[PDB]
Amino acid sequence: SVTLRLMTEHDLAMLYEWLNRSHIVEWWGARPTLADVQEQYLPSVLAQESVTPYIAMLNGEPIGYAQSYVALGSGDGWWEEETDPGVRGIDQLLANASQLGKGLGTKLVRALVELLFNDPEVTKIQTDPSPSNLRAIRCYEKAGFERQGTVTTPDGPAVYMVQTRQAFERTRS
Ligand SMILES: CC(C)(COP(=O)(O)OP(=O)(O)OC[C@H]1O[C@@H](n2cnc3c(N)ncnc32)[C@H](O)[C@@H]1OP(=O)(O)O)[C@@H](O)C(=O)NCCC(=O)NCCS
Repeated sequence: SVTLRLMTEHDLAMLYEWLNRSHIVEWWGARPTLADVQEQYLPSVLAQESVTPYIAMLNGEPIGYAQSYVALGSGDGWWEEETDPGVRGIDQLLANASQLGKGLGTKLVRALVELLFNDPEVTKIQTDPSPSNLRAIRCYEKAGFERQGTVTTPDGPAVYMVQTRQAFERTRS
């Protein structure tokens, strides 16, 4: 089973290594220096953009990184049409290339979705994989997200996917 813990400052050097692995570099929104990671992913810095970092754990070992964010609190250009403060967005990665395509990502996303719905004010979860990122799209579908359509983001077009609280209630059983 995959669990999630808050990321700390002590995880930054580890995250730096992960973010420079080829399987991560090709998708993650490119090759950050250690200083880049320390300056941008420090939990208190991410907090300023309403972003919460997590480390995914499996059998006592860190296996991935995830982020949740309040869409309404995102930076300029991001989710500019949003009006609901209950909307959360997610992003995630698996650290080890050998562990890709084995269902661990789906387990990670499911764990993150459950955590977020334990915030009573949360109404809906969104994700924004790029159209080219078909593996991520299928992962989110397996985790209970539904493709809505194409949206323009500051990083380019994305396949906008959502999972509502009601949908989670009906499938969690
Ligand atoms: C996205 C990510 C977290 C998904 O985790 P994962 O464990 O690899 O995904 P899962 O094994 O749970 O599911 C992958 C699904 O995608 C499918 N798939 C893989 N490549 C595909 C492709 N090119 N086209 C269509 N489907 C594809 C697999 O068949 C599998 O579905 P299945 O169970 O029906 O066979 C992981 O691949 C990852 O960290 N990728 C690199 C970073 C990244 O892309 N981050 C997300 C950015 S939005």
